[PDB]
Amino acid sequence: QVQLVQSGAEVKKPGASVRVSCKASGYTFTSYGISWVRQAPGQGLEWMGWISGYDGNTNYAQKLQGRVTMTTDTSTSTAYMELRSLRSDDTAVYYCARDGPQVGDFDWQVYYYYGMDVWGQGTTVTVSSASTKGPSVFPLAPSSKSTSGGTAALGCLVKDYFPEPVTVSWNSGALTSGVHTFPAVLQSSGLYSLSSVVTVPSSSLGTQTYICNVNHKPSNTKVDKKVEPKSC
Amino acid sequence: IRMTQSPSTLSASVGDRVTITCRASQSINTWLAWYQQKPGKAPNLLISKASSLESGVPSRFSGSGSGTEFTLTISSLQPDDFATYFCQQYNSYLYTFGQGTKVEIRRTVAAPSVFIFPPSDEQLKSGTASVVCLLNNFYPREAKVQWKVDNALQSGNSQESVTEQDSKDSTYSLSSTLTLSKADYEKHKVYACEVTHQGLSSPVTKSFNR
Amino acid sequence: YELTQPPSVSVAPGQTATITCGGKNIGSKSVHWYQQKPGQAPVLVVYDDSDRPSGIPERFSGSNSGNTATLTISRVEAGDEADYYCQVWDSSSDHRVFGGGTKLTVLGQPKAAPSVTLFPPSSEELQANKATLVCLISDFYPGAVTVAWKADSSPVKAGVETTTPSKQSNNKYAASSYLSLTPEQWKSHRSYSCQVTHEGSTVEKTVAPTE
Amino acid sequence: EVQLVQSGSDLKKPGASVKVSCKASGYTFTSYAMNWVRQAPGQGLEWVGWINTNTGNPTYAQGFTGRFVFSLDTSVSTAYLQISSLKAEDTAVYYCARESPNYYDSSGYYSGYYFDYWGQGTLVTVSSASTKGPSVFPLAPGTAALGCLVKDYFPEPVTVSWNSGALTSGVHTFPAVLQSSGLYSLSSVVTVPSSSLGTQTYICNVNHKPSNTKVDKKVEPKSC
Amino acid sequence: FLQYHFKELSNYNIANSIDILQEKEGHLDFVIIPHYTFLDYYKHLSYNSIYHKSSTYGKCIAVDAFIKKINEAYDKVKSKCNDIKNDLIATIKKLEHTFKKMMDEYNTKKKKLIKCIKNHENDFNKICMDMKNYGTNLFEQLSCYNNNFCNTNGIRYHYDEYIHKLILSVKSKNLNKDLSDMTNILQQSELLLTNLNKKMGSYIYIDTIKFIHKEMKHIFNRIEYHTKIINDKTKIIQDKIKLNIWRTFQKDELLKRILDMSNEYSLFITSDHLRQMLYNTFYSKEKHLNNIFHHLIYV
Repeated sequence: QVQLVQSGAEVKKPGASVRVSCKASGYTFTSYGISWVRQAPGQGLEWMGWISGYDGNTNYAQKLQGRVTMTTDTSTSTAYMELRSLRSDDTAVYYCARDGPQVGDFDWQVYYYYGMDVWGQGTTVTVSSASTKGPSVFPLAPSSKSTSGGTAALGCLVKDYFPEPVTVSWNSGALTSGVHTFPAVLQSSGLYSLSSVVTVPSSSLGTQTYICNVNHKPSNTKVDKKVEPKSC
Repeated sequence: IRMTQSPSTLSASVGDRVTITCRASQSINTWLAWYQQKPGKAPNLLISKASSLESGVPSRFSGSGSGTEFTLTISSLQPDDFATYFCQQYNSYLYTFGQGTKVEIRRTVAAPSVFIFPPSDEQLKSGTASVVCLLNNFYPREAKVQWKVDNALQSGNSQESVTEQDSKDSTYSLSSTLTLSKADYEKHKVYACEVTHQGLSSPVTKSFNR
Repeated sequence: YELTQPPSVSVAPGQTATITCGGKNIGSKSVHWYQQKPGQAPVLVVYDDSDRPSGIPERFSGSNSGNTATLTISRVEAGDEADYYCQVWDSSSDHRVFGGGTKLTVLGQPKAAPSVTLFPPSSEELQANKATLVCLISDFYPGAVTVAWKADSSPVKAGVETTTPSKQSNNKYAASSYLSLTPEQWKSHRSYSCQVTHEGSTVEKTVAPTE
Repeated sequence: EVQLVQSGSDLKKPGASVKVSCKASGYTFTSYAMNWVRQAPGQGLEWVGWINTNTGNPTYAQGFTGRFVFSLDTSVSTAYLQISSLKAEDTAVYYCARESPNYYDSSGYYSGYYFDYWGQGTLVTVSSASTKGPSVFPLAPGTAALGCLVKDYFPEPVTVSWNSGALTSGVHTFPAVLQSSGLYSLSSVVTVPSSSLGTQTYICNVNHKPSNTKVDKKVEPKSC
Repeated sequence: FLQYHFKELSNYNIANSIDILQEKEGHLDFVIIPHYTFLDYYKHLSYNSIYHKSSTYGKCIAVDAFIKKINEAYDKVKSKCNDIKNDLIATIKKLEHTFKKMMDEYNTKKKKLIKCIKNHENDFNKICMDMKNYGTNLFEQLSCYNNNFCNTNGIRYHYDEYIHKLILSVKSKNLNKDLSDMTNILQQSELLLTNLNKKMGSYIYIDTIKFIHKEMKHIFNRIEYHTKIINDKTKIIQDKIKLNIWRTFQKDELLKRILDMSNEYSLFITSDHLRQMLYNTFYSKEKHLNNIFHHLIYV
């Protein structure tokens, strides 16, 4: 039972610096290293750097050289990672992994070939200029072009909120079956927007009422908007 | 230093033998790690060096390769294995990762239930207009959505998002959002979205009038 | 203005600790350095570029080499374990600017295995229809212990509140983990365990709903 | 000698206002500038601003203007910092530091804008959570250990003495845990000799001052 | 290519001897001695390999990292038996404080524990094999500056920093005295039990004392076995290191010497480690005999 427990998520304005802690546990941290790999939203894994618990040595990626610093505190066996002068392309999820103590050592590393085995849950870092804003909830009413027999679709538009994420719920009666919530997509404004829809048999439309439950914890915003059909 | 996988979005079923290749730009000797990552989760180490899959890894994973190319084999796919796989280089301290191989469950080929939604009255008051074209319940993921305002093609003003996969019927759902100002929304009347899918004999057009 | 400081610095007692303060054109700014011991107020230790206040020991050296200020503490004692901040004045904004700060850690201590003492719920608590299991992990070094609970060897995750190890009087660390159960859940199992893993060595203690 | 003695810790609900005092002694109060620096629990020092102790003119850092007011009571050599419309973010240790002399330059180089003497720091705690008394339970036991569990209390600090003080060597009072509930819990354990069962009545005295809670609990082994 | 003497781990001719250790009341652990020695032998091989030449001295903590991860993996397989292991612990707990049903419970759980170890043989074997492949890879890549005059600094260093201390620790202890004092304790418990199990009839205690005494004689036998090995290997080791320390060897002779030394150490470390562990369990069960015998007051 060995684990790395990282610091809470961060929301930082561009230019500021951020420190991400990775506290290791139940192993001999002094004779092991720690790497850092970040994952932009929607993309792959990009290596950041490595830092040992023996030498206190470091290897930083050329693309990040000078802007990143990462030290180790073997008394609490915690590994830190400070990325200064944050920019929009730094918005990503940051991960720390237990590595070999001499990675970019003078010669060979045929003494520990195991890759990065133990890792951390990750720390989401959001580099955005936008201010904390609650979402605007607009209804997606079922009409005659979105009705095609005994199958009718309806939903909600959760637009212009920052940061994320949001939660959707249709009063817990239909959220058990046929709920299709789309992941957020960041707009050029720097505010997120997403749509969440549900599909119900057309017969229910006239008797069953559909109200919308949206929750945005960062702004403590909770919205209840009714989704009723429009006479068109 | 330049890692390049083979398939980006593979589609296999439970029991199949799955093989993913990982090619490189330069020479690596035996140092290529393989990792498994389910969306929304931290990665997990699978294999290191040649085929030394660290303890606790299903005894059905395997790695063969040396030089510029390698392969990751799953002898018989299990439901847990449906995730995305990555390869890593470590000949030199400057680690590099592959583009990733997402493994999807291949089900039947079903067409998308297309619905269109005009901007709500509340949004129209706020000086904004977002028109959503929803494609619901289909397979494969590959679907083409084109927007036309007064029969004219639009480009750049629309954003797409997709549900990864449904838990029960294991189909995709897609949302295409066309955003324009209220001022220019009133300058047009007919709004339509054309959907082309591998299991739609002819393109489906869903439209409405302002 | 950003003053860029390394988050932590660990040193061998008797050797010298070097804390860097980077910043745009810092060579021109007169940098100050403060010492802040746990739960205490900061104390000016280096004031001018390399000037030392009255009562600050000669070990504390301060410098302004190129684009980076360096606070060097020679022949490091255990008492030097603290957070250190650098501080400049910005002629543009008339603002005093503090650095990120650096934790200085005296690394001179030996491996100390945790001492685990697990307590079951009391009569009073079960009389109040509640059950709390208390795991007390003390005298361990270094600072990190992994706590995993078990119920008849089955892992328990829901209801674990575990502190972060706080350094003790004797310099070893102490952590306290709590598992909350209902009297029903407590009596529904043969035994509950508290497993504490430190430097790849697992210390175990088990408690049973005895009668 | 120069000494900056501040006011005691404070807990207020969001929206309320605080006024932290700073009594200065051993120096000509109006002859030296007074600064205010803040610090959240687990972060760096934040310069809030400074005040001229002769004119009373304050200078605030970016964004620190509006809800923060520096004032003086030169008669009793005391500097104040008033925070109105409190927010949870304002929960922090606030220091008052004396500013040693300074020397400006046409090119901006200087003699120092350093704080030679500081205050002990006054903690401000902003939390809508209400103050609750603690439930104390006895933890019945080559040695034996017996303790006291203090659960569901807020805020700090919660103390514990054994046998009304007579018992102070051998007592490890563990730090509090902040639970998902937002309330604190801590335990105190005393290492007891193998054959000290039935000698002195082990009584733990728990005092939670913020709620005027005083609980004396006898710790005796399980009757059965 | 060398003649390693720890080579097979899947040669069913020699039984995989499992040691049970109950250092503290209510805790249990096991060691598969073949695996312990195997793993240790390749730990000495790896270290003697990196210490032979000065250029590789520093790489020590990377070997430490590997060995630790290997150990971490072996423990993961041992924990796969925890269910049966814990099932046995509570059984002993009930047995030390029905006796036919109790003893049937003990026998069944103990046998299921060994059966468990048999189930995970392949997993343990892989973890040990990766360690052999490692040690052999390092040792195979061992070179000298002059193959006819190979240095012996690696052997000397490794012995001083890794093995010597244990030799002094063993010599400081009088293990033969420990065994004489243990026989004295066992003879005492038998005398007090036979004299106690003559007439006054109270079922519960008689059975518990007979059981603990049985366990204690088994643990004693294991202590005597290891102590015997420790004595043999202490003389052997001390007398051999003297001849491989201050000189030079031909490459082939140097490797023969390192192999031999590593095998000796491995057997020594194994039975030493087990000796101390069983010593703690013998006196742990003795404390329980003292308690039950003292608890025999009729008031």
